[PDB]
Amino acid sequence: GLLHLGKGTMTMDVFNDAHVLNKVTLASILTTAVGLVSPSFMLKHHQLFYMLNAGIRPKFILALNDEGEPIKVNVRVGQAVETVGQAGRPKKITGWITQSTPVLLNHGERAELETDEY
Amino acid sequence: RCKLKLLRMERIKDHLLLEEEFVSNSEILKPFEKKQEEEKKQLEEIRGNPLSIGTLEEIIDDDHAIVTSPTMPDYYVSILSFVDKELLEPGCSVLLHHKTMSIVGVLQDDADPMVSVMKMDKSPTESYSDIGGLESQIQEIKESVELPLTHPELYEEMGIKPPKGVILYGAPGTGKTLLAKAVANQTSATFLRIVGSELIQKYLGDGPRLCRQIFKVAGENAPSIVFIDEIDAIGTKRYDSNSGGEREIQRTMLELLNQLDGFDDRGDVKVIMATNKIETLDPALIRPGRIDRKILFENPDLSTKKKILGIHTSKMNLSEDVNLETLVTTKDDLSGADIQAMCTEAGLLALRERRMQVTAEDFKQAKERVMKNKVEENLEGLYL
Amino acid sequence: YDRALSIFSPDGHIFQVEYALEAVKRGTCAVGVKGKNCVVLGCERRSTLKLQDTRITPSKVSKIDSHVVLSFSGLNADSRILIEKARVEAQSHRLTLEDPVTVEYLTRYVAGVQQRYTQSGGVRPFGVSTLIAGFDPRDDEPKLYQTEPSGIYSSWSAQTIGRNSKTVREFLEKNYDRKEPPATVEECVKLTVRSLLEVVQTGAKNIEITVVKPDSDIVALSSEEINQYVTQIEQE
Amino acid sequence: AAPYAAKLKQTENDLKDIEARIKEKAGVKESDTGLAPSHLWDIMGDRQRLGEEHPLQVARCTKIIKGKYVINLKQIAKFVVGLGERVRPKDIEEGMRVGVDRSKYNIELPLPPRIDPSVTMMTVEEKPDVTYSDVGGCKDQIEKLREVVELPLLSPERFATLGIDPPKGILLYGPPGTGKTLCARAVANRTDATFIRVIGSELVQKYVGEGARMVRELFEMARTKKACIIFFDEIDAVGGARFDDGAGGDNEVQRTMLELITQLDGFDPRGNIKVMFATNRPNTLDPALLRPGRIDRKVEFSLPDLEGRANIFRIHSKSMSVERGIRWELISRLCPNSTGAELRSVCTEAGMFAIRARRKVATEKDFLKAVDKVISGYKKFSSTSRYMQYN
Amino acid sequence: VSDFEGWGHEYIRHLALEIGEVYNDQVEKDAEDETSSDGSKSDGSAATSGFEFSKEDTLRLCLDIVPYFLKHNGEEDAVDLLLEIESIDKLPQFVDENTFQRVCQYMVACVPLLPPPEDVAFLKTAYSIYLSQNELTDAIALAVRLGEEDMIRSVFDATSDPVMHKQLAYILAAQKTSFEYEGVQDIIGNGKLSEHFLYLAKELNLTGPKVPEDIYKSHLDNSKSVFSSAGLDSAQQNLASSFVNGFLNLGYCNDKLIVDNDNWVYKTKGDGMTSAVASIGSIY
Amino acid sequence: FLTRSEYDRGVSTFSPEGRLFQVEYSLEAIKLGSTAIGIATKEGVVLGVEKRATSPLLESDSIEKIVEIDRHIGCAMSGLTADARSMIEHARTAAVTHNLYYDEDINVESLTQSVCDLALRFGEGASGEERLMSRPFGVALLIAGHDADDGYQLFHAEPSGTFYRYNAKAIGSGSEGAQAELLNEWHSSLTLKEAELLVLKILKQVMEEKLDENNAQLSCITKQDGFKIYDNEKTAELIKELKEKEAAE
Amino acid sequence: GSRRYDSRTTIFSPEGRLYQVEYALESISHAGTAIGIMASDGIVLAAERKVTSTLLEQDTSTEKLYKLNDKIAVAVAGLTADAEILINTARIHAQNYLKTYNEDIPVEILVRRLSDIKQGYTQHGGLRPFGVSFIYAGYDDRYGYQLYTSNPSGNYTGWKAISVGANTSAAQTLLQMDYKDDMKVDDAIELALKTLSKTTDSSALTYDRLEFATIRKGANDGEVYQKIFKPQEIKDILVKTGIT
Amino acid sequence: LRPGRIDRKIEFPPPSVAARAEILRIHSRKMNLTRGINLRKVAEKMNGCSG
Ligand SMILES: Nc1ncnc2c1ncn2[C@@H]1O[C@H](COP(=O)(O)OP(=O)(O)OP(=O)(O)O)[C@@H](O)[C@H]1O
Ligand SMILES: Nc1ncnc2c1ncn2[C@@H]1O[C@H](COP(=O)(O)OP(=O)(O)OP(=O)(O)O)[C@@H](O)[C@H]1O
Ligand SMILES: [Mg+2]
Ligand SMILES: [Mg+2]
Repeated sequence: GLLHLGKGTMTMDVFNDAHVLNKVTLASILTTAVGLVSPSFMLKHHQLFYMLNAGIRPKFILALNDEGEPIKVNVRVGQAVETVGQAGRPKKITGWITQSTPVLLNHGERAELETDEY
Repeated sequence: RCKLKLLRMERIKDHLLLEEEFVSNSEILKPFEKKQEEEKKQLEEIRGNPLSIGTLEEIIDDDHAIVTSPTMPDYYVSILSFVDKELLEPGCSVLLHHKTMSIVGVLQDDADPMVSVMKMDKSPTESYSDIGGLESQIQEIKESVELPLTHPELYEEMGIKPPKGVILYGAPGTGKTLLAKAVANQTSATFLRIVGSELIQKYLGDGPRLCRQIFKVAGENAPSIVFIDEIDAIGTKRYDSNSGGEREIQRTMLELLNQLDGFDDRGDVKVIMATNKIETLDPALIRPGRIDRKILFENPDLSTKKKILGIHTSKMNLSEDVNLETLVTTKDDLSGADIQAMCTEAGLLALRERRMQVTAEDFKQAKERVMKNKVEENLEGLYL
Repeated sequence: YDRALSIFSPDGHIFQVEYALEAVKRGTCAVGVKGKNCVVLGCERRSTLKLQDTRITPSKVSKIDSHVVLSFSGLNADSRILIEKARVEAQSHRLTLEDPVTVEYLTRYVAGVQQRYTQSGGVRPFGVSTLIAGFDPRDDEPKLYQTEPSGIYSSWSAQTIGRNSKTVREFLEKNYDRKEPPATVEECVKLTVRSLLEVVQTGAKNIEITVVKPDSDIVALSSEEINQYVTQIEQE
Repeated sequence: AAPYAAKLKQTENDLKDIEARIKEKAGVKESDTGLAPSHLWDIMGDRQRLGEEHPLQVARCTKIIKGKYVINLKQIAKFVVGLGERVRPKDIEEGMRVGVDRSKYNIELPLPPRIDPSVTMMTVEEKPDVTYSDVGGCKDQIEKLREVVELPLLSPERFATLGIDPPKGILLYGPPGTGKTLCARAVANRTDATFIRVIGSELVQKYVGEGARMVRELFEMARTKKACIIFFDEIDAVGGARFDDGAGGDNEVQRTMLELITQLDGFDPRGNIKVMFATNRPNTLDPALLRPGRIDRKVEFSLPDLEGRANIFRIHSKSMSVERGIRWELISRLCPNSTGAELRSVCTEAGMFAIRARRKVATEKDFLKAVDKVISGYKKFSSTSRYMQYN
Repeated sequence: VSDFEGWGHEYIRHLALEIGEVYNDQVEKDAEDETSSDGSKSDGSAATSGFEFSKEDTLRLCLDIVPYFLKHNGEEDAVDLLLEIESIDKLPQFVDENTFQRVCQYMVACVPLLPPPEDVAFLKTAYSIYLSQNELTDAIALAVRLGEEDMIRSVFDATSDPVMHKQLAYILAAQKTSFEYEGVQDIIGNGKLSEHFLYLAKELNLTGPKVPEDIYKSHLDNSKSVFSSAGLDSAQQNLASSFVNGFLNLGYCNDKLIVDNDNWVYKTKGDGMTSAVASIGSIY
Repeated sequence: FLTRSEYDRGVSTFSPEGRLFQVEYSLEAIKLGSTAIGIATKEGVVLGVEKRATSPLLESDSIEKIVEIDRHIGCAMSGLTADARSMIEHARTAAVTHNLYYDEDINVESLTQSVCDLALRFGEGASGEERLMSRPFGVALLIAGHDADDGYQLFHAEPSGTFYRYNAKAIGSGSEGAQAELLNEWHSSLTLKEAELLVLKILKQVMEEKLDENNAQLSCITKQDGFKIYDNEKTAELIKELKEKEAAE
Repeated sequence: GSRRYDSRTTIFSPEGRLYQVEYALESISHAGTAIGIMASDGIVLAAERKVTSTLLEQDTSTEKLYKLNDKIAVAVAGLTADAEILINTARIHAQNYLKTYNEDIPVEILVRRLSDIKQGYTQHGGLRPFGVSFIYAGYDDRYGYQLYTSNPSGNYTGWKAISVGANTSAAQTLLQMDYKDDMKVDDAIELALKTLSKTTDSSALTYDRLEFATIRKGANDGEVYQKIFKPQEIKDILVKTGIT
Repeated sequence: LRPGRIDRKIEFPPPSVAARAEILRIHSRKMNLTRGINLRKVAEKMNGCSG
């Protein structure tokens, strides 16, 4: 998530089980489902457990970078959304307008948000 | 620029796919396996030599059917019936046997050149934010067109039916045309586009069959978005008056009501209509629940044009001379197609020079040609 | 001729009044704001055309009495008819009732004037809208009225008509205060100049201002004056 | 320019070429149907094949001669035929299709009549489960329908005890957006009779007299069908009033208009054909397709009351997640006299405002915005006064 | 001077002479002036000063031969020559953002041109350019990519050491390490904090995956819980059913009561018991 | 729009209905009017109008729809007010003429009926008198008054040329939502203040803005004080005392 | 009857507009080019005839130039037939003003009166407008030399230099480029002839196709000399400027 | 003729007298004339209104 280019560590048990004929023993492995992504929420010194707003962009136009980067247009959404996957992966920050400055940027990363109010 | 490496990388993925594909077909596609050999053998033993295209009128549930061949004679045909008794339906193309005509098999699909006009091969090289500007009346077209395809999950929290339909209306040149083509690049679902001047025909009876068709194809593929461009064209375009006229126009409208919503319960046909004659439409057309959020577009304001003009001049050569802000000053609530015709005509000034620089002079000059269009079909000068 | 040029519409209207309103939308833009002791009418003039004599040509603000001004938007040709009728009525009042008109009475008269060419046969309405402003005599309350080709009349705190009046109207909600006008004349003037520069743009030569102060003082500020005011607004 | 453009030109054209080449070499496939639960069919499939038992030239009776028959084939070619030993003589009827031997013409197996209809098999429709409770209100206009159409299918006993002729026809009319067709989808749920649905503009063809065939045959196919209902939808075109033009092109349309009359009364009654006409307009209709003996009771469908909107909106908001303590009464009052199709859209546009605030719920606030949204567009639009006079 | 067709094709040729040469120095065994396809040397103080001088010019307005020089040498030394020039140019000659795009465009683009040993060596310099620049937010992402413990500590130190107080800096450090759900960062940062000595209770948790437990509860409350499992006794159909309940309760969900009925747990047999209790764990 | 009509080429032409189409149209222009509610009791008649602001820049205390005919007759106009401009002048003239001829107060009914004679003069030139209109008026009046021979009267004057005596009547856009309530809440045991607050009640529900004394206006006709327009302060007091009794439920 | 056939030509369009006015303006661009240039010393009115034949008499022709009074003359472009009526009405108004005040009419008053007359036809009556455009050259003591143009709507505007009829826009650009703030009557004559030379529909511009008149302050101490030239004087000044 | 749909508009005039001679000259290559005939004389006898 931090790097979409990175390969997982906890999700490798999902990857593991395809080279072997199915058995009840393999069925035991599958109860694990880790690989999870956190829902990003803005943070403060007192700990805010919700987001404020975010921008999301389905289609970039930039081919000078493999994924491009979300320009300042995105579809705006409100609080309380889990990280959006492919078909929604470029995620821009909407916090500038409330006189707050993001300290922790976003692209579609797993990372939580934190903001500073003037 | 500087994207050479990624294009080589894409190309490299292409080399590897072409390679392994080719060799896999060639000689190691091994048909020395019996589940390939034995299935084709006894399939060809009942299957022809001449395969006698027929047209299935209707079926009988005693393992028989009546076909009418385009050559002429009908036949009361049997059916070998390893082909799944109930998988074939009126309008099918069936394979008859060169001896006693039995339905050897069934062709899955066939098509018309009249649905070629409907369907599309295109993949626009413009994606959204080449519609940059008017960026809050475009949340009414990507929250009821794009989004329920992308997330039905949001509309499940609230429950009840998801959105259906839009009508776009406003001044011409304010982007209506490109709005429809921009959501279709995002969604990647069957994009049908049909002009309203082909829904108006000089022959009657085939008018309704065309209009009935669009949505029947559209429902047939599970997702589709049907762009009817110019439903303002149904009262202003008409050929002769003895096979056109009131009658032609009334019927087609009537057909569309059944199709658009009616009683068909056809597949997903998200509808987009462009129009600026919205009062030549029925009250059962502009009825709610076929239009859910309707979008009004008016001319941009001064600071909106700044958004529009910067999109258009990024593709062009620039200098420090160029000043966009004073081109905005001159125009006053005009369309973005006017702005777009200044930048297109600015390179026509550069073409005329055969000088590849674009300068503030080229943008100001084409500004005057653009304003020449507005007020010289006018002959008052000052408002009389 | 006694045949109607006015047909009743099943919509609840008369088509020609709608068409008149449109005509008035295509017209040049006028702004009216009244201070506490003044009235200010600002008007756009298209002096974009060159080699125009402007000395001999009447401004788009016409004095109808020594203390009552009329500005207009819409058909320029048509307005002159209203203007003649109104000057006439102004003298009639002094003749039979003695004491120059009051703004309200004159406004009412103009209202009836434009109304009549609706309801009568053989005539079409005027597509002209007026801003009538001024003072009553023996009084110092600025009174600013607006009449519209519907034959309906209105009082306003501030108002605007003409082309793209909506933009300036939104500006006025936000830069003029129902409770408080700008008390100095100059500040009022500059508020209206700042308003005009929204749409008028393209230099300070298309702007015209007439200012009226009670005691019958109608004066129109020349281009030089406006240049100074505008440049101040520009710097700030 | 930049020192890559000279080769970006070539690299990019290579992308375009290789996609075409991959697709071309990979090849395509087009199914020629089979079935995996079948892998042996030719143990006695060859008896249907190769050793004919036989497929047959389809014909049509033109003359019964009392004690041979005259058939004219579809290959137009006339022959004289008789009776095999799988035929019954009592079973030949005029205009019936028969199968005859492809070699020596003799009747083997008679066949259903009339191969000319093939587009009436696509207007036969299964009953959509829009449910019978789905319809708004517990108002009384749909209960009139339950007396004319629905109940004599369930119980012709009570109409036999009465002895009356049971009413068959009924007119559905009134403003759109009232769910004109939505109550007929409900009634299609309950009665479980055949529904055959017609579009009035689907009855008009390129050449005249072609639609005469259509209508006539459609009716008689419904006569054979037992316990059926024909739902005449949107027959404002064909179905309209009769008048003269003297040079028109309306005449050719009015032919099929007439064809609708001559089958309803007929020279035989409708044997359990219940008939609905759905018209947007009573403002123009035929006076013999609106004669009161063949459309028997005609029900005006109305606008919801100030109670009726509360009932509809409760069907709609009970289907939506809203947070309790709300008034369905209040929202009806705020609206003028209006449609429920607006009420179906007050919920859904209030839900788009619900997602905008990112609620899982819907509250009072977003309902208010929605009510304003629809009303304002209604004024911007036709049919805030359109009824085209009469009552 | 005034853009036209001519220089749009000619000027690429100027740059290409130097270009070709540097590439040819790896492939050939003759190497710069003994290769006669150019008859020019890439070394000296005659052409090497031409490359550098070109680089400053083409950097200011455009990006032309600048990325391209680095990779053709094959050395991290090349990337460090550019580090110096850009880090001055980071703010005044063009904005930070434009610089960030330059750096990541070099690494992501040249990946199929950078075998493992080359690729890591290039990412080190990229890390340094960010560390020079203001965004320590960019530094952490790239250091994790390298995977070196040293650099993780270095970005953490950059916020920690300057301030003698908790300031935004310590909240931000804890977040930067929090992101990895691998948690290699988490262990490292927890013990730097004990050394620095501020509040332990908030900081160590926040670096760790503890606070991520807390927000999952806030999200669960909105989500809800659903149970739709089957259940029939005695066969592989019973074994299936009891596993299914946890498969519907993946992630933290609330199903306390269903677990409390130990009946069905025992009615699975053999290995089935093992997998039955295992699916109970996924509820929490 | 463009509702199907066989006749719009005459202004006096039939109409397979059997009635005039233009008159019909006229009554469909009273449904856009700003709501005027009028409660008639046996103790006075109360006329309430929503003044209808359209901008906060618009001064709405210098516009009003209450128009005095004479001391003992008041009138409220709803619909198209440019037409009412003419009609109200005519009515004032008529009243003054009666007092010239007879030194007497004019009957409320006689006056209403005179203005109905005015309404029916549309035409191209027909019956014994000259048509000086060409299209009918699209404005309806609530003429309230008191005469000493029948007491308090409230009349609804139509652009048709027809007049109905009402005991309470609402016109305007919100006229149906008001009249439903009139049918239930009205009786003949009301008092003046009870009817006054009833008006403010039903005006609340047809309020499209908010109720206060800056978009709402009351006026009364009483026998021994004549026609009196309530100033804004007094109106405010009544609105607040409504809010007191609204929070007592 | 008669309402049947009534066309209703004084109603608005959906534009708020009058087709008849537009159509009249359209038909005047079929009529000749008339030009007025104001010098600081006088006014030049230069009009190009529409018809020219070697059988046409052009020696009694004043088809375009008319004296309204011996201070104010006009150049006429459009329908001649309608224009004639307005011309005699204008003269009558001039003499009326002179009658009741015994003092010559300002240019203001006359231009406006005519504008009102045109306005009446568009305003009511069901009539078509008078399709004429006037360029007024006048001298009064209050504003001095005055140049005016008025159009079939019944609207007037003052100008420093103006062209009406055919190729309005072209001649206007020309006049922009070649105008001086103060000029002589000779300089003005030169500019006028030149502008008509570059806008004339026949390859050559000739005296027999020119109507040419001035009002000049040659006459001194507050007298103005009108001159309606002879074609033989137009000939000579046409050779002066070197066209022929 | 709406914005951005049409961007070059080519008006064609009737022929000049130099252009009208040029069309005549093409035609004379098909024919066999006599020497001493001027086609600039012919183009002046004509005036045309079209090609
Ligand atoms: N608001 C806008 N933002 C960005 N680009 C715009 C905008 N408006 C217009 N354009 C540009 O102008 C173009 C011409 O527009 P198009 O031809 O799609 O306009 P239109 O409104 O559809 O025209 P019509 O009125 O003829 O239907 C578009 O292709 C688009 O790139
Ligand atoms: N009475 C009702 N109760 C509940 N929902 C209704 C009702 N009437 C209409 N609807 C809703 O509105 C939707 C559309 O209405 P419908 O298409 O049935 O209109 P119609 O009456 O057939 O009009 P027309 O045929 O003239 O277009 C239905 O699918 C349903 O969701
Ligand atoms: Mg388009
Ligand atoms: Mg229907």
